[PDB]
Amino acid sequence: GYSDRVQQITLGNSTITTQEAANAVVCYAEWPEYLPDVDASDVNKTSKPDTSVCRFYTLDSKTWTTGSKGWCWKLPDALKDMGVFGQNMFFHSLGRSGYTVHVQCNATKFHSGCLLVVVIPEHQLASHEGGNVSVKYTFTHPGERGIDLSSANEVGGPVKDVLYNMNGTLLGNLLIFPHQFINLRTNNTATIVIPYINSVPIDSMTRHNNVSLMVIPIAPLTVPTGATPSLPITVTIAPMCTEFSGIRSKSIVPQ
Amino acid sequence: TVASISSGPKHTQKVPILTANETGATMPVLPSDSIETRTTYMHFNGSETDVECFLGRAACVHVTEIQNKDATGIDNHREAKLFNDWKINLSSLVQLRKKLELFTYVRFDSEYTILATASQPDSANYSSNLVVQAMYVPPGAPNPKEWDDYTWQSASNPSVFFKVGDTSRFSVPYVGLASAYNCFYDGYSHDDAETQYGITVLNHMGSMAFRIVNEHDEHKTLVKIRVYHRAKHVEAWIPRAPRALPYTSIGRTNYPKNTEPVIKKRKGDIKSY
Amino acid sequence: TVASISSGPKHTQKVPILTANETGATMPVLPSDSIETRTTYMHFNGSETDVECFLGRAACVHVTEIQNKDATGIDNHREAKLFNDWKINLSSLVQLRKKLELFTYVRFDSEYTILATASQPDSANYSSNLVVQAMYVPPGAPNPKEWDDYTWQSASNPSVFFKVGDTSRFSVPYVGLASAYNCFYDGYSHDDAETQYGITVLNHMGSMAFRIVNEHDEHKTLVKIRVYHRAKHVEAWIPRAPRALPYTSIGRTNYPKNTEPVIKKRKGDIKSY
Amino acid sequence: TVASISSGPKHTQKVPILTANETGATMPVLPSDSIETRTTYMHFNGSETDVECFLGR
Amino acid sequence: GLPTTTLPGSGQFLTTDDRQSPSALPNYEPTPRIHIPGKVHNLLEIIQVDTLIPMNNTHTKDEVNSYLIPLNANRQNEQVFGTNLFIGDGVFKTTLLGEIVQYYTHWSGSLRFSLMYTGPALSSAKLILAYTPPGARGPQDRREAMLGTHVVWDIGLQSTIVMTIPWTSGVQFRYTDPDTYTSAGFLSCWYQTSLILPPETTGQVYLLSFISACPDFKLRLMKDTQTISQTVALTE
Amino acid sequence: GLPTTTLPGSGQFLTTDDRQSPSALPNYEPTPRIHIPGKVHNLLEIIQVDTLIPMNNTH
Amino acid sequence: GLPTTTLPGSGQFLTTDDRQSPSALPNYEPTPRIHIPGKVHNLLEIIQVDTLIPMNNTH
Amino acid sequence: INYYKDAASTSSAGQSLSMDPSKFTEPVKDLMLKGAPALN
Amino acid sequence: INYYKDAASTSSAGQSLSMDPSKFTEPVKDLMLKGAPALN
Amino acid sequence: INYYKDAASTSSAGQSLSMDPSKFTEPVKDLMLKGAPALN
Ligand SMILES: Cc1cc(CCCCCCCOc2ccc(C3=N[C@H](C)CO3)cc2)on1
Ligand SMILES: Cc1cc(CCCCCCCOc2ccc(C3=N[C@H](C)CO3)cc2)on1
Repeated sequence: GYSDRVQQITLGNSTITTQEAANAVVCYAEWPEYLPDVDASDVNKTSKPDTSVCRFYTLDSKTWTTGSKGWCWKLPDALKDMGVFGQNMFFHSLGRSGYTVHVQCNATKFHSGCLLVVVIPEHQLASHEGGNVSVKYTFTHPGERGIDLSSANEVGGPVKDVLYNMNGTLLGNLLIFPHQFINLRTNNTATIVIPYINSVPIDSMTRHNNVSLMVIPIAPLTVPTGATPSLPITVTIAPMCTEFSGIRSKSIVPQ
Repeated sequence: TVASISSGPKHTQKVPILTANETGATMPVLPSDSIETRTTYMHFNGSETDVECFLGRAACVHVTEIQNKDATGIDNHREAKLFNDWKINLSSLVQLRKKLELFTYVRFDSEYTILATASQPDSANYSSNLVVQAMYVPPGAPNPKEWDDYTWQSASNPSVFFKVGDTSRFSVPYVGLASAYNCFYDGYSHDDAETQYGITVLNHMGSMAFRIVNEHDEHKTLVKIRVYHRAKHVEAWIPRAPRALPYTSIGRTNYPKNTEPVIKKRKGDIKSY
Repeated sequence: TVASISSGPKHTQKVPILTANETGATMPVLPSDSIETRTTYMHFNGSETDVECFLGRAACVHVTEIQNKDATGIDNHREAKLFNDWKINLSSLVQLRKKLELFTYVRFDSEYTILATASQPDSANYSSNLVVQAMYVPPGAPNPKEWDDYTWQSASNPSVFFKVGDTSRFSVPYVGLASAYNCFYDGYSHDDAETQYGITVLNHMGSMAFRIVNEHDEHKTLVKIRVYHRAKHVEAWIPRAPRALPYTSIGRTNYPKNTEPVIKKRKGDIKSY
Repeated sequence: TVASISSGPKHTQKVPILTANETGATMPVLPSDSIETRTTYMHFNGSETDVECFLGR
Repeated sequence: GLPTTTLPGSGQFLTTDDRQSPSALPNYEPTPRIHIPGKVHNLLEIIQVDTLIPMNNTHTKDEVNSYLIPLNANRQNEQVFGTNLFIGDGVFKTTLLGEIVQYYTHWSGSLRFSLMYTGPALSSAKLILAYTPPGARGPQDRREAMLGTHVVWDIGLQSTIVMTIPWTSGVQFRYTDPDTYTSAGFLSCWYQTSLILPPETTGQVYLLSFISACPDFKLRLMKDTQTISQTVALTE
Repeated sequence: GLPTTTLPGSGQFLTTDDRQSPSALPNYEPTPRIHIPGKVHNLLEIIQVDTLIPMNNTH
Repeated sequence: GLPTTTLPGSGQFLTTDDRQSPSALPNYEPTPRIHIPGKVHNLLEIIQVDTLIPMNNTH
Repeated sequence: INYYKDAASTSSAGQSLSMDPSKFTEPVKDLMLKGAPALN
Repeated sequence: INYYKDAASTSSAGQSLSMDPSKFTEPVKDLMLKGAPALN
Repeated sequence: INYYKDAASTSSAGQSLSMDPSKFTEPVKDLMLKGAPALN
């Protein structure tokens, strides 16, 4: 009586149940694991807070309306302030982590709409100015708020044009990245497990984000007659196999 | 190898063509799941689509130019193209760039070919024979200042001398600092509020300097350098969506404003053929 | 091997020389069936009549020309021969063409040799040394527009750079879409009422582009390109009647009107020697 | 080859980090004598610092 | 001294040749490789992942909406969409498949075309997808369409339908740049019965459509893509 | 570096010589051969089929 | 005479290449080596000897 | 025959002949069998 | 010795030494023996 | 393969792979053990 459909994920002191899942994706078919010695470089023993950092943090909720263009969060940024995960983050020189991402959106059998939930490794954004204008730090570190693709261009911020993925590629091809759809008629959640993907064994958690999670409405939300025209979307994310190394004074970052 | 097996009528409870794309999978459906097929063999291996093959041919990565002329009274050799620099990078000419950016991280050895041809746009009695000297100036090593500085001694820095009209060829191991080169980097060099964003901060490998070894003749000679790059021993990770809009800058993803629609509009209906 | 066996007088009921040609056969009759012969050996193998040998020597297949000159103010490089195209094909120069069309389908690898020589028809101080760059532009790949377009980067398209006066040589595998190249094709590309008939519709392989890499000197230089083609690994099917009338077009069988009698008229009688 | 071995807390009478430089020696002290380390390998031979290489271009 | 003769081609530079060269950095030791998920070995590996087709190409500036094929409730017998199968051009051209095919001159193989339905769960519909092999015109009505490769799709719990365009061809390779002789057919879709919405519901519903290549597929003779060009070298 | 000497004829192009060359299309896979009746191997095979002689050349 | 083809790079001088050359002094006999204390093999050997740092740079 | 000492100086590599699209085409956590229902 | 990797790059092929004119000179359905009458 | 007769004409030497800093880092007459007191 197991269905692909019902699932339970327990991680730390927190549990999620979905009764309307559509399997789960594990990026590149690899599950998060700690850093092996053969791959290690820094000689420091690392710190593995385990259950105090590897639990589920639910970010603040978004509201899908007929005019929504899509939202974008960066990792580990989105979690920069969650509990002890965040403290560890500002206090060590280097850290490394994988995540379980669970995006939630329920409706009824009269609604229609379909969101794309995708994880993009190394999502370098484009400046809407063109040329070689850079995208300032603050703009690519929105924190739990994430970036709202239907917000206005700002100065020093990225471009927010959806048919171009914020980088000069077409929305249609985002499907080459680990992703899952939430089609109100099928699905009510999306779950993706992200292994740590980098060109170095461990890195800085503040100067470099290693994935952007993106939720994009593709088939517009259509509510039943005289229904309220909107649904909330909630994102809950859990660091998994986290390791921190090179402890010290506590980083100070712009803004 | 069979490309298609033989398959006949079906009346089952087992439907391989109905799936749920919401899952993120592309189910491996074949012609024989939905029509009646006959056996056929592949006769093919997919040899020429190997990434080593795809990135393994020489591509032009840079065209520069230097001239041989009397430096007498020149206050800025660099500025007179008495020599010149190439702030090495592969992202400057777009054909090869779109190919590499199909991947996120890439690792390979480089084979460089350098073709040098001379031009004599204004009245010369003859064509002189010039020797070019291309020198590798890595980060932290003294940049040349005149076309005949102590720098050109290049006692510790590789340098190749070849003749204009000829070609020079040598191969450099993968010089990246990390395990792969980042084709993309969503980071900064530090948490500064105004530091540059992107890959330019990362893909810092120094530069190349070219000069003519010959002193000047009576006429002036323009030498134009073309650098070709071939990846050998390629390794590529994490495929990405191909580049759709035009490029504007080395190392940023930025596209131009008021660009044009990249998807061709139908001449007719959705229903049109 | 015997070329003739010894044979003596015959008075038989078994006549090998009477046959019925209406059957379509050529009965294998020999000297020894009708005269008295002596033994003789062949001393020969027929080596130099092998089709690999017959089609295996280089033949000139194309002569084109490009010039190096100041492109300043040229509105149409292609038109100034600032570069040029060769809509590749083997049917353009007739010596090799008659040889190939002795067969209906032919399959082979090609070895190309390209000789480039320069001419300076009007007053020059000297002969410059130019490098040619021949590029392979296949069907569906961006044709160049100026002599120094992004196209010439040729990041994915083969290209060879050699010096004028020298020769370039490389070999291309059999690139046909079918199992053999059709020397003839009695068809159309589709059932259209006005589509072209013939082989031109079939033998579509794209084209070749040549250009000089050098910028301009003070004089002008004419470079004339000759492409030679040698078939290697030849396979030929279905022999046909040799070409009798002159050719008029690449890819059609058409002969010229009011052509001349191709059979030599006797100077004398049927009875004449 | 290991570049660093794994080493944990220490509370000894055996102090490798106190020396007397007046002796003229450079005592071979390592990260693992004064912090807690994890194993890591060298992955490197020191090929390009050989004097033949240094004076050989 | 051993006697030699040099052949035609000496000194040429062929961008496609593969030979040894002296290393400029003798004895240098590259950084160790660490493990990174996601390694690609063949472009054939990636063109089997499906991506969305902007089938609804009828707009005037690129929009998220050209990915949506609309469906109308209560229409009978009628046609949902049509397209030829020049995978190197037109709708296909910007898709990952289209985009890679363009790096090669010839392609052969089967294509997988699937449609995922996004209408309310309490609605229902039956569509017919038809592949018309080269030689006939794009079908003009379902009767015409239904006589060639087709699948009646019944919209249900299982949200997507995967249609395969089996390789139907005389010649074993076709050109990726659109050629006549070498052309591959048409793909059309019609109401089999009709879309029906539940009460309290209204308007258009959309289908998303994807394209990917079957394991069948072959691509050969690499060349340059018409999809990217430039007028001056970029700088930093 | 192995010592060599080049002989007379170096650099010449003889249309009849038979040597190896680099392939411009590294790794390309040609179309499979299918069977076709009629293969010719030697011109000696075909000159044994008889054909008509315009003997009456007098026109 | 063995057929050859020369590749791109022929005739170049790369200061970092390592090949054989004819000896200008054929048959000459170098002075014997005697023992000398102190041989260095790697620069890695010497950067492990400590030296003083002008830390008080303020002059 | 390598004429040179360093590995970077050798010619192009030789075909992976690796090929495994499943990391890209089927990265699902619970295995999907073709023919069995997608969602149970 | 092939110096190159691809088959197209090898020299000319070597003599068929196949040679069988009968597909062209005697494509008759019922075998004709020289010496026996052509038409029986 | 050496093509030449004299030893000077051969290419560069090959890595010492000798490496022993103790003549430079620990030339002390009585051996010092790390961890034991420097001056007893
Ligand atoms: C003489 C002489 C001259 C030289 C130069 C040696 C080459 C050094 C440069 C190494 C290559 O540097 C790279 C630049 C860019 C990239 C890269 N750009 C893309 C996004 C991806 O990778 C990789 C390597 O050596 N000897
Ligand atoms: C640089 C560079 C330049 C090139 C060109 C490669 C060659 C491609 C063309 C292949 C040969 O094309 C044919 C044209 C005609 C015929 C043919 N004509 C006759 C009727 C029969 O066959 C066969 C092949 O490759 N690299």
